[PDB]
Amino acid sequence: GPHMARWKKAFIAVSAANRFKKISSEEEKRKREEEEVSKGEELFTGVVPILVELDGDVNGHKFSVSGEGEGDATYGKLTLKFICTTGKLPVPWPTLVTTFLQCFARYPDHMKQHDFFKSAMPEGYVQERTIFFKDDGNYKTRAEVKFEGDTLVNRIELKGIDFKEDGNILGHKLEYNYNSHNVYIMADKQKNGIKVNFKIRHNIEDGSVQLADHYQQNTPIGDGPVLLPDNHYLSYQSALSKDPNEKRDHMVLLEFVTAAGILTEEQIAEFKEAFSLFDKDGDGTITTKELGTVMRSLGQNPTEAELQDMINEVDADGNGTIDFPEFLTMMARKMKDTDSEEEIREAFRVFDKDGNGYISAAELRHVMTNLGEKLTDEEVDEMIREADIDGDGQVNYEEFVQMMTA
Ligand SMILES: [Ca+2]
Ligand SMILES: [Ca+2]
Ligand SMILES: [Ca+2]
Ligand SMILES: [Ca+2]
Repeated sequence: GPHMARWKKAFIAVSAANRFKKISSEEEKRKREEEEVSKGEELFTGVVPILVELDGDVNGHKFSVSGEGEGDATYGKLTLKFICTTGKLPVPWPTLVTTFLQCFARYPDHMKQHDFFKSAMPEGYVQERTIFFKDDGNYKTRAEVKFEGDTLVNRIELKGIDFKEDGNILGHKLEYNYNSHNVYIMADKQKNGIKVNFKIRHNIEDGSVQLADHYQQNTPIGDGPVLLPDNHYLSYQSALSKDPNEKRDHMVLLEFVTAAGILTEEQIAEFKEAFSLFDKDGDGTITTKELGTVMRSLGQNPTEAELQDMINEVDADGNGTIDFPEFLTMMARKMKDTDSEEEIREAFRVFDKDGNGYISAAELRHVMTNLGEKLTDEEVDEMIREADIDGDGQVNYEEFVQMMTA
């Protein structure tokens, strides 16, 4: 009847007290994450030296490539030189361009919250691809991109299979050039990373085009937080050239890369019932003294500075006290340390004064009195008798859970 209203008012007040106790740590965690996802981009404000190492095996042709150069994310510019250290490449240099550093993309200011790549640094990320050459074979690559000292290093393994002996790749029919492409990026929340896809068009000497379908996943190497982007794309342009002083099989690569492409009315009255237990003098604001009274009435004993720390997190407008909108906000906040259960379990422990697993009538009477929820002895007995299913005259946790989620 009127009895779950009395349980609910007490439960919300206790929950609000538990949220006051927890709010400073929640806010620290949130600010710490924002600070941590923002540090990686600071590593890219100037020119960054780059090393690249690849070991490859295409149709049983094994080879290795070494690259060096530098990247400048302020301009979205990469300049690299690659040398085949095992002789001549068994595949055309242009088929390896995508495999040979997306942390150097220029992200415009209003998009900087969508730059996964830099946010993963310096610990770095793994980049995995399958590249399907239409009517031909496929590459599978795995790359670790990370800082080693002040140098950004890209270490790559590549495996190619099913290529045709006389196709465009093993027959070396690709022109030594490159076209512009858009690289489409979306968040992969399950893996704390991104999923990427694009199609490369390689010019063939006879005027046709060889398509190369790219599928890509990037996952952070470290355990820290990363930026998970909204859907967007990177605009890529690439130019291939040769070093006229260079005898070994090699490629000079220039890339330019820029990102683009981006309650209940009764609940309010319930909350107001809980708010009045804090606002002892009914003036509509909770002071540190009132909050301290509530905390002590619930078995805590915070210092004046702890109380101030608590009010400071919730005092959104800064007048030094807490009003109902500010109280409302705190209760609407979704916490990163709760399921449905944990709020209920924390509240049950306040009611169960001695922590023996059962709320007795004497305990309920005592906490109600301490909170100032004005109830007679008979009304407390009614609340117990209503929640009590097994008839022991006390409320265990399971009985409490049933009542609160009813
Ligand atoms: Ca007050
Ligand atoms: Ca205020
Ligand atoms: Ca007890
Ligand atoms: Ca019982």
